[PDB]
Amino acid sequence: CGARSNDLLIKRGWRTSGKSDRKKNFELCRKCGHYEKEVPTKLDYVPQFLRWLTEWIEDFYREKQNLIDDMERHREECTREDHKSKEGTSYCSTCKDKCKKYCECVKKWKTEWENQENKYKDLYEQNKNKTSQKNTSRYDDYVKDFFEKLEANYSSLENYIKGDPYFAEYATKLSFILNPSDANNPSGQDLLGILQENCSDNKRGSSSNDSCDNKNQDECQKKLEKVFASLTNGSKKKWIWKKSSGNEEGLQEEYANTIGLPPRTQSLYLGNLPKLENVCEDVKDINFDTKEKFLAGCLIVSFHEGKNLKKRYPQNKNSGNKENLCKALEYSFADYGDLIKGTSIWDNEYTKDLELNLQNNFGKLFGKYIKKNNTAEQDTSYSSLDELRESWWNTNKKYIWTAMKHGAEMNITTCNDIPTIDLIPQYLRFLQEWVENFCEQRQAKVKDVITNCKSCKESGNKCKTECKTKCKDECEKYKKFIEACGTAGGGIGTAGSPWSKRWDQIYKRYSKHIEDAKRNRKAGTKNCGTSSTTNAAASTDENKCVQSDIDSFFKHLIDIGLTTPSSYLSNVLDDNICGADKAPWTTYTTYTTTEKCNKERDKSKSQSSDTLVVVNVPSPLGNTPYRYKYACQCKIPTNEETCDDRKEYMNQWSCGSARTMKRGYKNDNYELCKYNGVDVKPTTVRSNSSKLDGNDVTFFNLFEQWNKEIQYQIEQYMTNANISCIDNCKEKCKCYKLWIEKINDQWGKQKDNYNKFRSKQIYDANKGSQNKKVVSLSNFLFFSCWEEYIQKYFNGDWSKIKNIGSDTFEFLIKKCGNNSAHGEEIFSEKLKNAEKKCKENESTD
Amino acid sequence: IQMTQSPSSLSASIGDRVTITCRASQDIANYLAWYQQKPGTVPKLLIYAASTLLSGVPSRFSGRQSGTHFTLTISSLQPEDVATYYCQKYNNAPAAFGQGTRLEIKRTVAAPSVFIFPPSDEQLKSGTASVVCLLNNFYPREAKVQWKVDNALQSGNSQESVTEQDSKDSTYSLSSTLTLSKADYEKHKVYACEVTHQGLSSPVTKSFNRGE
Amino acid sequence: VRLVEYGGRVVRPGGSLRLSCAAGGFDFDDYGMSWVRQAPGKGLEWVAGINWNALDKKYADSVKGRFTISRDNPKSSVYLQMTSLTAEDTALYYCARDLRNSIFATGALGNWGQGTLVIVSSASTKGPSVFPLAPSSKSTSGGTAALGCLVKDYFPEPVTVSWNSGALTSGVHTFPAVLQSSGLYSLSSVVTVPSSSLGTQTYICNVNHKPSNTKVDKKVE
Amino acid sequence: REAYYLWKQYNPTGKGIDDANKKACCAIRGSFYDLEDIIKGNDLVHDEYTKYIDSKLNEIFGSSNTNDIDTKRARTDWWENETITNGTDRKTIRQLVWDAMQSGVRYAVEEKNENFPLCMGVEHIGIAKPQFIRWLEEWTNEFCEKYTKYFEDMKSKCDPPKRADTCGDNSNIECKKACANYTNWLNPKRIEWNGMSNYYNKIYRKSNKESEDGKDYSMIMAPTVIDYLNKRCHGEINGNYICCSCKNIGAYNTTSGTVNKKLQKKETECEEEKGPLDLMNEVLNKMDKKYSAHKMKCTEVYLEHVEEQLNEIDNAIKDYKLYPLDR
Repeated sequence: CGARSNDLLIKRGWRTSGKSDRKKNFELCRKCGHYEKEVPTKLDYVPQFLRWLTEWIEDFYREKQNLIDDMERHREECTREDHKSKEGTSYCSTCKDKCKKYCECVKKWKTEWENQENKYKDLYEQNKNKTSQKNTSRYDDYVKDFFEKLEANYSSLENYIKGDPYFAEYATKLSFILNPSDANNPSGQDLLGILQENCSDNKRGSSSNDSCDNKNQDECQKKLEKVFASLTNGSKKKWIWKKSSGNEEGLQEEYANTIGLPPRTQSLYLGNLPKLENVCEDVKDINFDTKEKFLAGCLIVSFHEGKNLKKRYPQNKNSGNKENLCKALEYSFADYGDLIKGTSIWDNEYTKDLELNLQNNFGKLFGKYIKKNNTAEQDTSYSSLDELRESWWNTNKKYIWTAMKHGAEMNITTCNDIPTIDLIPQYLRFLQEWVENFCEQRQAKVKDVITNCKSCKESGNKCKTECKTKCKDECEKYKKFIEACGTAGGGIGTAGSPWSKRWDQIYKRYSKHIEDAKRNRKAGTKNCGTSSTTNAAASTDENKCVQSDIDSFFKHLIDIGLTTPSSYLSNVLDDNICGADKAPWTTYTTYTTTEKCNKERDKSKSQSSDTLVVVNVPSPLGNTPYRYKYACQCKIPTNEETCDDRKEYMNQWSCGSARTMKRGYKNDNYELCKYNGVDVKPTTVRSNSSKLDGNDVTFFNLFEQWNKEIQYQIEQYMTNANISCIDNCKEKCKCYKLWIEKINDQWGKQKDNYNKFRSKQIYDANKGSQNKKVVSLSNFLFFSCWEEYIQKYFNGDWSKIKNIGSDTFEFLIKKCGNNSAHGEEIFSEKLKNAEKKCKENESTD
Repeated sequence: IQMTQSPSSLSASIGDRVTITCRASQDIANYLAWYQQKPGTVPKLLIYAASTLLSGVPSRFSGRQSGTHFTLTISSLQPEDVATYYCQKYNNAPAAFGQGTRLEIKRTVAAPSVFIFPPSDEQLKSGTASVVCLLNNFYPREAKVQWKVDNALQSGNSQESVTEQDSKDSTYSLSSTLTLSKADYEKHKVYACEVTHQGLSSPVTKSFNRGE
Repeated sequence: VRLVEYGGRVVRPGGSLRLSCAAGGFDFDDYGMSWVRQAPGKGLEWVAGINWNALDKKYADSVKGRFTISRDNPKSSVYLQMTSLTAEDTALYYCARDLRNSIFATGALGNWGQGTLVIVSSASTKGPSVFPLAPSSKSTSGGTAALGCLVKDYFPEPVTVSWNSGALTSGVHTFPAVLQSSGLYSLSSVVTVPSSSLGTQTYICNVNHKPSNTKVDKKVE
Repeated sequence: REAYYLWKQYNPTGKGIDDANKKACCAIRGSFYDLEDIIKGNDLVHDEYTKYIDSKLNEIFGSSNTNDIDTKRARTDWWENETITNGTDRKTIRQLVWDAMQSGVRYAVEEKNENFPLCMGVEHIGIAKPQFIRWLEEWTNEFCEKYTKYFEDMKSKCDPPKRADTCGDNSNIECKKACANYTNWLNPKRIEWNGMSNYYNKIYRKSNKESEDGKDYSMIMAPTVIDYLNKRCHGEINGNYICCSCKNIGAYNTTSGTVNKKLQKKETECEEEKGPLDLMNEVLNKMDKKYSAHKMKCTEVYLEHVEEQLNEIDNAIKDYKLYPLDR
């Protein structure tokens, strides 16, 4: 887990294969075992003595033959051209002499071949280790077979012995065979500037301004002197939201199934190369030995990408314009940047081999510099290779961008630079591109709904043939675009799943980044304004400088707001791409209808609530264009159902309800008050006989709950009046005076239920009179208000042991009336004081 | 952030194509809206998102954008499109309006009927000077008025007022009011207004003497 | 769908004034609001803007620190508190809404109010003074002379001027008001008539200064 | 001193070495987060004290040219970031406050001669969920502990004890006590739950720029408050990051999952229930199974109580008013 994603895990690394030759299987071919999350290595069940038959042997092999292979850095240090005057001190007297001795010394490398390899391969000292008195002890029980099969007995088996261990990598040049036949075709220190590049991850408010830190390194560049251009001669279409790129396209393990890989990105030219040496078909050998040689290859590949984008958008995705091609070019440029910096969040067959070869290139060339593994300075060599690659891309990007523009065409009159989009995390760039696609398709699907389905010439008019022919069919096209899974009407973008599902995955990932990037330890400069803030590093060089990595970007992206993809997207999107209906990404429309048709949350159309009235709440990804909930699917909303979006008087109660509903009933047995969101159990099994009836107890509880809640509610909307005071042509024609006229209706229902309940005590108190059992509304409401006092002004109602407040009584009788059996009015007056606005009347002034 | 809108007084005739430019200094990529204001009314938003025509606006309007050059185009100018257009940008901070382009009906050149209305005796009783030169029914709008007090140049003592392009004849009327004290009023004899108009071959003098 | 402003008043320079803007069938809870001022005979100028939840308030550079904007959603109002008013802030102030509900202060102003005059001066609401403009035999140019009266020093809120109780309509070129150095408005209301008609009929110009309730009906020779 | 008195409130009431300690530590976490929000200006309560404290803190951290956002940022990074320099390690104000909390707990534990709990030993305290969410978790935890308390009381006392209810722990007059406690505690909790759920439904998955108040709730993605609390109350309370648990609440005495939809049709929408915590609506409307066993006699004895207590109220109004009638 310490290793970063680019660190190229298990580096057993032949081109999508190895010493146990395989095809594309998984990211053992060729990186990131920590995310692979299984153990892909068996060098460990390699027994510890076979891992000393590796540690003595293969560890020798790699690191110490590397001491004479690659830590024998090269023989390029002759230093012949230039004469030297002063040196200050001489330390390399033994360096080169013991470097040539370092393969000719009888006392360090012949006393590392026929003395130390007497412990490795030519074992003269511990000859083919036989028995140890001052030598290795083995635990033979699992390593005994090695003695016979390698040391001092028969040694003939499959590649089960040799071939998988690194065997011949050290100048093995046996030439005992001659081949006369020809199987050949036709023959054939550093500078370090730092900057403050102003990213514009926006066009709108953006509380604070962005400024990322990048490291130019002019010594890593061509030399100078811009534009020059002439050379030539160098179809997917499905966002692959899939993942773990098993071996085909897809997203890294950590972004798997989470953001979707644009077809443009999976089709870009560089990503379709397993080499940079393959950049030109004509040339068939290594080409990159200098910084300018390496740069020219990137120039070629960028130019060819520009050529491809021209061949694709103008005019096959472009309408003779330039904005579309320009946006695609910007995105491809940023993807090139990520792909060479190694921070890309996607994969295919050629990536993870391109990255290997790219590490080798950025290795040799430019490598020298990098070395300050511990560092100490900051002009200084780039600490780790990855930062060196980042600096190489932060410089040298000008040349790539101009190459891209040349590859397209523009270059003077159709270009009129360096867009800063390459400084935005690839996740956010993918999110923006995917959303722009969705908004394009949505705009297409909404144009015709707006033209047709506005009631007759506006969304609100006579319903007379709302569907002038079938405008509901246009609304249904829009529904099948939003809800279906790509085959029954769904568009390009999502891959087999509804937009709601894909958006949910995007939100999960975005918030994952937000939480991680500031519950972090190391990040960039803040301007504290947000939630999940505890990490050690929030760094900078100058004032207000973010550290340019993903967490720092999500630190500056948070902390100005933008904690959710909705808000970030409303900030960055152009203006009006979402469609003719002015649907903002920040508003949340909770739509609810027949379960998403093709891929199903546990049903289609009959199992649950979501089956037929599907509750899901995205931004205006909604199944109607943000205002045509009623314009589609005809006649305009009634005054009553304009409460359900005005939403100051919500839906909890039904039959006896501040809350706009009912269930009946109209008989003796048994009209009842129902709560919305819970179902009364009409089972009379709850009860017993000859007492309060089975339905009577559930009624009494529902009624007393109604009483208390609706009294609280009417006080909230009357004294507070939801604002004071008091409280269309106002808010008090619709949504008010609309439930007041409901309360009367359903206090009447509740008055009917309770006078008829005392009449079910003509069914129950004729059994139990006169306790009257249950007491009438007057007396019960009296008791209810008195309990309301005794409970929360008298330290728990059970303090009713002593009732006297001794001067509260005047207030209490004023609020609650005297002489109980008079408590009908304690509620009726609150309805006769459900007035003074409706009343209304006049009003006074 | 500024919004340079030009031209400022574009003229045209019914049936012409009218183009208005609203160069934006910074990048606003398409957060620009166009507003039309007739004299004495509230503005009306015609186009937002720099191209999206607002519903109910006649389709003869259009808006397009090139980088930071936004252009509003009236394909067929109609007599009810004579107004001022403002091109307010609304991307982030100052949401500032444009300078304002005022369309006018283009007609044949005319000549102001110059007048030299002198002060009145009871205005003298009041004690100031109310010398007024009148330019009537002239066109085009550009016209210069000068004051000669006994053939001496005047500056900072006259004031200018202009009527809007009159609807029935597309002509302008101008009034120059020259104000002086009693002292420097009777300190001089002859008051003249000089009219310099493109439709006049030569500047026209209209003068009087206080004793006249 | 219905915005009205209150608070238009004549204030002393450096004083303070609070404008208010109501809202109608408009759901004044998730739409940004803006205040835009237009000086007399000038171009519009954005002044203030407030977000839907009033967490984002932006001001024009000129009116900054001197201007404060605020909402009150339950009352469905938006207010602009103005302090240290200068003589240059005299303008017709409109309140406008975004036509799109969003999370930003500034946006395309779709619906506008009628606006309120916020004339700023140190004047005293002094009534008008009418002065006649006699014609001459010289003014008989092309068989056409002109008759006029100028209203002088009639601050504030310019005046309606008619001719012969509105009998004359052709040729009546009533020039717009103008703020001279004294801080008092003035204008003229000339009218062109056939010079032959001079001395034949009678001409009276009628001025109505509502703020001072002044009615002057002057016959001109 | 707040931590000291808070520990004194929780721990000596029940000597469970973990349960009391873990509950006290969760309460102290909540109090510390509330203190942090008072400093940062995010607090939802402007009472007689915090209103003036908030205003004058704005004064202290403000300036002439500082707007509200700048002032809030100044308070936030004065608290969170190390705006104090000391001869000791790089302690930030948050760390100093938490160390003070720990010291108070140590004082209380020393006085009781107990052992300092392992929880409260954590040096760094995680992020604070938004104040409303923290209060929602507190409400749920308190509701569930008091629900188990009251329902076990009514179970073993009113509705038939293990000893033949007619000969149970009740003479039909103290069973009234248990049912009274349950019904009276339940009634306000229903209104409170309705209010909190209605606020959650308008607050979840909102950034700073979208939420009605300026604070962000991006971290809370859950369609309904019940689903959120299902994710949250899923575990057993420990002291860190899980300050609530819900066992056997509502209707049945098992945990997640008693009946999964994995075997019939994916998925199971809880998630995860801790009792089909939809039962929160049923339990608050007294429609759960557990109460339905007790519904009958609870209601009848409630009516008897209403009757007699009303025969008392009618003669007490006339008692102490003494102007209208008897007593």
